[PDB]
Amino acid sequence: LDDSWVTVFGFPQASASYILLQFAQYGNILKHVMSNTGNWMHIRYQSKLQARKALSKDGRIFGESIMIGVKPCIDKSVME
Amino acid sequence: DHLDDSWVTVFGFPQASASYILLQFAQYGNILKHVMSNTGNWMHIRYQSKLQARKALSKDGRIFGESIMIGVKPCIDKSVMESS
Repeated sequence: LDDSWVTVFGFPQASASYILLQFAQYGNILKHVMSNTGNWMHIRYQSKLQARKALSKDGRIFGESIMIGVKPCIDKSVME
Repeated sequence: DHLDDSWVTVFGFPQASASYILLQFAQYGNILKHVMSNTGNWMHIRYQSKLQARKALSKDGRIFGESIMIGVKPCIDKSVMESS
């Protein structure tokens, strides 16, 4: 079930709710965890397919100014 | 068009940390050219070799200074690469 989790990164804190709303277009978000210090968040999708759609956005530019990273989530503490 | 393999795009850093990230990526090889985007949070780095670019690529998703998770991908901007 870790395959439905992704880590979205490379955004400033002021852009966090824009990036989250943008990633809500690729599927239903069951849970999202914002990093206290860092420029990343953990998103849990409803299905592995929705997470794959989010993963395909890795290296893409949002609003012509934010290049976003998307990788499989490896934070065992957040997922468990 | 094969020489594009020594180019990488480093991204995801706040504007204040641009010099820090470039100097950090200078440790993975000799930087022949670097282009800091003047429209977004990324930079195009050209290494001396394909191997140095591969070392930089392996740093994709890694955390610098405990607060900046950096993205590293092959450079796809042909206007930036062909100009060199």
